[PDB]
Order: sequence, then structure tokens, then C-alpha cells
Amino acid sequence: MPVDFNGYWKMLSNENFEEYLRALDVNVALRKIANLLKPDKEIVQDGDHMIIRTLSTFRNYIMDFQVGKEFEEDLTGIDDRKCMTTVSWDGDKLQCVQKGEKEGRGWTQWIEGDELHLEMRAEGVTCKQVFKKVH
Repeated sequence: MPVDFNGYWKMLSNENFEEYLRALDVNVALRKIANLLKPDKEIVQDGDHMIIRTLSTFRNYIMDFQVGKEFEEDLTGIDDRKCMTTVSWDGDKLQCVQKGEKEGRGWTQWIEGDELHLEMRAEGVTCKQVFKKVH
């Protein structure tokens, strides 16, 4: 049963986002300020077409995609380089793989009632981010 992400969601907690950005080759000041910042995810979900708008003080990132299709991750915030990014439904959960040089680059996204739960991987290293539904 695939989970309907339609809404505006605030970030509650940033667990291992400092070490995940270190594994993406990012600098100490961007790592430190991004683990302090609490950004907003607005998801527009229309069947296969999903626009995840991650809205932040450094850069609004924005993943616009069809589930099934493979797209380039040249976006000026998390890691700016063309990874051929494939997003799929694993029964209930949304599995993303970002294809290029880094060993295990991707994420797993799901809902627990009112809360959006995101696990992001790169070079083996897992960040956990917890979000709460406002709209």
C-alpha cells in the first residue's frame, strides 16, 4: 500500500546530517549550520509525479520527478553533481538510488501517522531526519 505524502511538513530533528555531508565531500561551516537548520518539505504527490520541495535558509533544493524515471541531481545545496537518480515504490516505502561515483548514495522515505521519516545514505554513512505534518 504506497503512502500518500501530499502536504507541508516541518523538520523536528537532524541526527547524523553533519557526517552524511562529510561523506558527500562538504565543508565544516555548511555541515555545522545545515545540522542546526530545521527546513520545510512541501510534497506535491500526483500518482507517479512527485515534487519534494525541501525549503531552507542556505538553498531551496527541490526534487521534481516521476516514480520509475531516472533524472540528473545537478542541484546547488546537498552535493552539486549529475547523479542519475531513480525513485521506486518498495510496497509501502519510497526508495531512491542516486547513480554515479559514491558507494551507497540514496534515501528511504515513509510516513508514521502525522510524521515523515527520511533515512539518507552516502559512502555507507546514514543520516536520520524526522518531520511533522502542518498542512
